[PDB]
Amino acid sequence: CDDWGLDTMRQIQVFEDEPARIKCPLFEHFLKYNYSTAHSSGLTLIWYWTRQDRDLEEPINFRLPENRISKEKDVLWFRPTLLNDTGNYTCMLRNTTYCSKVAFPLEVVQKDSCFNSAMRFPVHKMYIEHGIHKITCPNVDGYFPSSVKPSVTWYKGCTEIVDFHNVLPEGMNLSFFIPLVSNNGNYTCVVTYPENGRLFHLTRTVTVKVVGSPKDALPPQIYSPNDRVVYEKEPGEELVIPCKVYFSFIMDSHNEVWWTIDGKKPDDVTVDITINESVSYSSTEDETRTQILSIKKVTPEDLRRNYVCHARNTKGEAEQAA
Amino acid sequence: ETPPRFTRTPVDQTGVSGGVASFICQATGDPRPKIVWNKKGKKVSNQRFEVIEFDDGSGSVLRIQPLRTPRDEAIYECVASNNVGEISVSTRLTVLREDQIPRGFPTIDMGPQLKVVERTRTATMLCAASGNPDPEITWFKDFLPVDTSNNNGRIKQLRSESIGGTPIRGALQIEQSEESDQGKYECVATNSAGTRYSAPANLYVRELREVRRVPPRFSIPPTNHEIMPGGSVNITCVAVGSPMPYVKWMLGAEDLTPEDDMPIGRNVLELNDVRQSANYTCVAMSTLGVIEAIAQITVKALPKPPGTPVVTESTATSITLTWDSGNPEPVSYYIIQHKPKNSEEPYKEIDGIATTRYSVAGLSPYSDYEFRVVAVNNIGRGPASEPVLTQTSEQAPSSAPRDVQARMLSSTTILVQWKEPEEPNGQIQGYRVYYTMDPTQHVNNWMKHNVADSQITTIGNLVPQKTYSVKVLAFTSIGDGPLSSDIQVIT
Ligand SMILES: *[C@@H]1O[C@H](CO)[C@@H](O)[C@H](O)[C@H]1NC(C)=O
Ligand SMILES: *[C@@H]1O[C@H](CO)[C@@H](O)[C@H](O)[C@H]1NC(C)=O
Ligand SMILES: *[C@@H]1O[C@H](CO)[C@@H](O)[C@H](O)[C@H]1NC(C)=O
Ligand SMILES: *[C@@H]1O[C@H](CO)[C@@H](O)[C@H](O)[C@H]1NC(C)=O
Ligand SMILES: *[C@@H]1O[C@H](CO)[C@@H](O)[C@H](O)[C@H]1NC(C)=O
Ligand SMILES: *[C@@H]1O[C@H](CO)[C@@H](O)[C@H](O)[C@H]1NC(C)=O
Ligand SMILES: *[C@@H]1O[C@H](CO)[C@@H](O)[C@H](O)[C@H]1NC(C)=O
Repeated sequence: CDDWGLDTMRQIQVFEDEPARIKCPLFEHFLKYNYSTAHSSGLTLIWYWTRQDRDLEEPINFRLPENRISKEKDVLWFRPTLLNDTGNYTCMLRNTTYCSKVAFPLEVVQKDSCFNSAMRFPVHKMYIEHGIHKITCPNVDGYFPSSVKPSVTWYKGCTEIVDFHNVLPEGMNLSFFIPLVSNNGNYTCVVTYPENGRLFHLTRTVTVKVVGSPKDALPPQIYSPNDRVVYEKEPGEELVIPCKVYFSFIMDSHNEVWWTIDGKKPDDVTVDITINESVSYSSTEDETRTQILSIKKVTPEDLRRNYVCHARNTKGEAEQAA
Repeated sequence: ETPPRFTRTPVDQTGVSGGVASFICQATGDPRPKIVWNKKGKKVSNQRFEVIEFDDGSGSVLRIQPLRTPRDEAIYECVASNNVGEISVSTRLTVLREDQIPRGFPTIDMGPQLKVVERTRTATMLCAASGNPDPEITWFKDFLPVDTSNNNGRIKQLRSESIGGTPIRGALQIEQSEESDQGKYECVATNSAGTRYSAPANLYVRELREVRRVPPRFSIPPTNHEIMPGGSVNITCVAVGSPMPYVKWMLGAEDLTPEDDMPIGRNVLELNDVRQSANYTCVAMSTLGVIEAIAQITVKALPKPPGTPVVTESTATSITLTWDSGNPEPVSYYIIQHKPKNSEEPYKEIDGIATTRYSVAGLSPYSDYEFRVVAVNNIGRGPASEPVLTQTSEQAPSSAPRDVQARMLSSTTILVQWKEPEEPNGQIQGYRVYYTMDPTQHVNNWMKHNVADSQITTIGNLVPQKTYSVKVLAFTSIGDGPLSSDIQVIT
């Protein structure tokens, strides 16, 4: 049988006592075949699992109470999950002459009533005062059909959202009007829906962080070369001038600051140098990067060469200490 | 003796600084050729260059690591030589910088990892690579290429296929792992832009945990049946093993057990309202292969009529029939129908005949008979065969001529007459008249007069005023019948 071993690349985490539904990796990830064109071709999908902290694999008995674990096509359903359900799962596809099979881990995770869990929230970034940005409750597709309508309580950190300055809950969507840095942090939705006379809960959290406007965005800003202070002194050249570069936020930015002393900074011989570095984020996450350098022995001639400071982050700008 | 000839030549490479490049060269010939690697006509001797020979004697790999540029950028040559001749082939290494990586150049998204496998278990080294064009993934072990070129053996090379915006997944699948499989594995991703190596990964081969995976096997296989139509039956199938298998029933192609609900180790198929006969398949599957087993379901009808019976033996009082069963399935027994040819009444029946041959005794000599054969199975009694006509053998007559009379015609002639014997047992071919003046003699010493089939004859040349004793018999082709008791006539 074609074995793809463990597929740790997709580490799967799901909250305790809540409906999970696990698709089978091989079908679209590795194999090129939907369940449909593979089921029609006489092949059979079979699931096996090894509970973590155990050696031997079991098959899963579907004929069990309230169909707690069920199987639908390439997916296997948990309604709900349990802490015990945690392990390495193996799904298999086989004709008499064929066998592909893959494994993957599944981690059932506990969930304190303030939604503090071992889980990994994604991060949404809203442009500041760029009007509405709506958050959508994620991973909710196909847990229930159109025939049913869920009820989603929203939360900020640990407190239910009822009346807010600019935050409006629209069920499966969260409306942020005029997003202010005041509202940052991990937001949780608890979408609740009934299924066959029992109520199921789904819990997801998105960390939303407000950043600076690309209307405020513009090339680096340097002032340590302002020249209001020229730095002539007895040599005695113990004197170094800073290099302050403030960058307005740019979603994809390449922040690079470099001191250019003679045009070839790369550790010139007369002096013994090492590049030194610093970083600071604002409230709306704009950067200031500052650079200053250190020397072992000092040669009197360097004062007569000028020190220009440049930096480019998606834009190129440059000024000198003079 | 034969000159060197390449069986594997190196191809031009584009690698990345800090990474690895390998060149492969292999030759055959007689004597086995040697290989040297040259650069610009000078034999390589370099701090970053290593040469790895193939164990089988067929080559060398030149491995360069870490790449430096332009230092290593050059044309290199593999030169194969023996005492009969020399041949070289050139190849190029290009080495870029990360600040010159084109968009699309292969990346290692995920690389093989330390893995420890128990001997005889499958070990899979895994790799995730991306690029444009979709890169090929190849594998190295201890600086020599993994030879998977034959997809028959112990080691298999798998590849996921390109749903565009994805990493392409590579697997090095080492079945039936053994100690020699231990070593340092690297996955290599290649496209038209160049080649990138993963970090190396060690494989260890460990002695077994005592727990054993048992292949699936039928604990209670599905046993065949026969039942009347509608007609229900429950056929039980049971498989066991470690791990425990699933059991689905099947009507050959179409699945009978709904897939999303497939029982574990024990599936019993209930067959409501059975109609047509069939083969039913019970498939069981664990992770250690698939097994199968059939249950034969049939409904038998009243047996087809036997083959037309054939007369193979006949006596005067018996007829032996032989026949073909005329049936595909076993027959329990037969019934023989029999009657006189010109009887217009129903056949008499001989029941419970357990073979395909039988001797019908109790018959009369020289008589026409009609026979049929009927087959019977557990279901019941089938239609009769097509009939066979025949005739019992003849015998000598078993009764004397009746009312034998004789009277004087003259002093020298008499008139003898009689009636046909009641038991001729065949065609009367004629009569023999015995007569004498001395009835104390043996009849064979009496005077005799042979006659054909008739009831009266004259006998002359008798001596007058004498008492003549007269006896008459009839004869068939078989022999003489009994003689009538003596009568006397006086001349
Ligand atoms: C998957 O989609 C449909 C079935 O839903 C089928 O027509 C199609 O051919 C499948 N895809 C491939 C690549 O076969
Ligand atoms: C663990 O599983 C057992 C049965 O295997 C079940 O009875 C029990 O409720 C589960 N425990 C928890 C804490 O979910
Ligand atoms: C999965 O199996 C690995 C062994 O390859 C083991 O180390 C790990 O703990 C298992 N994890 C789960 C969630 O079963
Ligand atoms: C099993 O599936 C493969 C791939 O679809 C096919 O090539 C092979 O012929 C199939 N065998 C049987 C017995 O259905
Ligand atoms: C949520 O964000 C808070 C900061 O408000 C911090 O505790 C952490 O980064 C997040 N919590 C979890 C459980 O991930
Ligand atoms: C077959 O199984 C059904 C299941 O309910 C049962 O009612 C029936 O009596 C069984 N028939 C035989 C012949 O065992
Ligand atoms: C069942 O299969 C056998 C082959 O082993 C065949 O000879 C027989 O005719 C089949 N019977 C039916 C009813 O298909």
